[PDB]
Amino acid sequence: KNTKQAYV
Amino acid sequence: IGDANLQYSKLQERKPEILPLFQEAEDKNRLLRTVAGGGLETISNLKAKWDKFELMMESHQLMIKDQIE
Amino acid sequence: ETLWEIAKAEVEKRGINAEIAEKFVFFIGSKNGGKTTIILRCLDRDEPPKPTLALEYTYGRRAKGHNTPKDIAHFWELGGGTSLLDLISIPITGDTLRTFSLVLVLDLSKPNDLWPTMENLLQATKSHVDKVIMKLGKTNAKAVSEMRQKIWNNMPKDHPDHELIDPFPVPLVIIGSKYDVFQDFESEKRKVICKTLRFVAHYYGASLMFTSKSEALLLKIRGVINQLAFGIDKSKSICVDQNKPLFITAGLDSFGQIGSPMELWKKVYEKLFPPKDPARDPQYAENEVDEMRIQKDLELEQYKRSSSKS
Amino acid sequence: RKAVIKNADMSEEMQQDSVECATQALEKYNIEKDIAAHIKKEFDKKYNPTWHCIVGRNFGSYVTHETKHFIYFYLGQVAILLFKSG
Amino acid sequence: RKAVIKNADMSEEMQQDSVECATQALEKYNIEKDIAAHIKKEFDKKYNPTWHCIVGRNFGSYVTHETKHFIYFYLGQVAILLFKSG
Repeated sequence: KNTKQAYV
Repeated sequence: IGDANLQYSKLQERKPEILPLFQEAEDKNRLLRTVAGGGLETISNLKAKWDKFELMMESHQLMIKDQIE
Repeated sequence: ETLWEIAKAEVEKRGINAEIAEKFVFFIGSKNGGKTTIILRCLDRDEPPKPTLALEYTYGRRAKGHNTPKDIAHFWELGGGTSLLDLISIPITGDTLRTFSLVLVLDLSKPNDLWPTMENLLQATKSHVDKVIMKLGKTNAKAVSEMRQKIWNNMPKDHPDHELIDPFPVPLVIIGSKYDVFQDFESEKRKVICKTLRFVAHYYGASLMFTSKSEALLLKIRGVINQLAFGIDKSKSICVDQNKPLFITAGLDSFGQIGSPMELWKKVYEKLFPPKDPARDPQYAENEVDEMRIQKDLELEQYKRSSSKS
Repeated sequence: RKAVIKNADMSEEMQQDSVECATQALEKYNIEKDIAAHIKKEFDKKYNPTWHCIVGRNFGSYVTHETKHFIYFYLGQVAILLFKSG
Repeated sequence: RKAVIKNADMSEEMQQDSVECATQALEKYNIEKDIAAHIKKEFDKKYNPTWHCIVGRNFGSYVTHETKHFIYFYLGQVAILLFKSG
C-alpha cells in the first residue's frame, strides 16, 4: 500500500 | 550489489553528525522568524520535505538491516 | 565611445520581456454590482466592497516559486453610466494598448436594467480603444496591424472567418455576478437571459463563466486575460445544452448553436422586456450667501486663470 | 466562513468537496463531533470508505493517510483535518 | 497531568501503556504535534502499525477504529485519542 505520514 | 552493505553501514555512521543540522536550523529560526517578519516560506517548505525524507530514510534502514542478509 | 554604445545597446535591447512588463485590466460593470467583492477576493484581500466607483485603483502581487519576482498587476474599475468617457479615457492610451484588456461583469439582479447599462458602457470603452490605436498619430502603425490581426483571428479558430460581426480589437472575458438570484427567474426568462449572455459572447468573442465556489474557472480566466496571472486558457466544454451552469469557450459559440445577427437579437430582446434642487432658491440669507458667493467666485476664477493644459 | 487551505495531498476535486462539505457541516452543526461526522460520512459515500475527520479550535494530530487523500484547512478560526486511511 | 480514562475498547495492558506513554509524551513535549507523534510511534513499534494519535484541548472527531484498539482519555485538561486503523 502507498501511504504517508503527516501531522497538523 | 553485493557491495552495497558497506554504504548501508556508512550512512548509519554518518547521520548522527548530519541530522542535528535540522535542530540547529530551528534554533536559529527562532530569531529569523521575528526579524524577517515571518518571511520564511523557503525554510518551512524545506522543513516539510525533511520530515518526509527523515521518516522514509529511517523506515528503509529498519527494513534493510534484516532484508539485506 | 564604443563602451557606451555597448552599454546602451544591452539595456535597450533587454527590459521588455524580476518580471516582464506587467499588464493592467479595466473592469466594466454596474454600480454596486458585486464586482468589487469578486475583484477584492481575486486579489486575495479581505476588504469590504464599496458600492460606488470613481475610477478606482488597486493592485496585487504574485510570486512564481523559484523566487519572488514581485509580479504586480494593476487594476482599474468603474461602474454605472457615470462620467464614462471622462474617466475611461484617462488610464487607457494607445501606447499601452498591447498590455490592456477588458473584463465585463454582469449583475444578474436586474437583467432588464442591465442590458442598456452594459451596452452604453461597452460602446464607450470600445470606441475609445478602437481610436487610440492611431489617434496618437502613431505613424509606426505596425503594432496597430499586429493587434487587430491577432485579436480578430483568435476566436474563429475553426469557424470560417466570414465577417467581423462587430470589430472589437481588445480581449474580453465575460462573467456574471450574484447568480444566486438567477435561479429565481421564470424558466422562460432564464433561457432568454442565457441566450442574451451567449449572444454578447459571440459578438465580442469573449468566453463566459458562472460564479460559485467550486467554479475555479472564474479566477483562472481572469488571470488568463490578466497576463496569465492565474494560469492558462484551460479550455473546457460549452454548456449550451445543460443551461443550468453558464459557460462558453470563445470560438465554439456559433449562433446556430447558442441561439438555435439582428434576427436572433430581436427575438430575445423583445421577448424578455421591451419597456426598457441645488439652487436653494426659496430661501433667504444675507451674510452667509454673500460671503460664500464672493469666496466661491474668487477661488474658481483663480483656478481657471492658472491656465493648466490638463 | 473563509476557507484557507494550509496542507493538501489531494486532487483538486476532492479538495473542493472537502471545503464544501465542511462548510455545510459548520453551518448545519454547532457541536464539533457532529460537524466532523457530517464531513466524514459525505466522503465515505462519494469517495468510498474509510475517511476520518477531526474538527476543532485547538488540537494537534499525527496520523497516517492514503496518498492523495489528505487536506488540512480552516473555515474562519475552525480547523478541519480530512483524510482517508483504511 | 492526572489521567482519567473516559472510554476504551482496548485490553487493560494497552490501556495502561496508552496512559503511561501519553504521560511521558506530555512531560517531554510542549506542542501537541510532537506529543501525538511520540505516542503514535511508540505504539507502531510495540503493537504494530498503523496507529493514529490526536492530542488537544478543543476538538471533536468521528473516526473508524479496529476492535480492541481504541482509547480516549484526558491528562489534566488535554484529551488524547489513540487508536489503530489500517
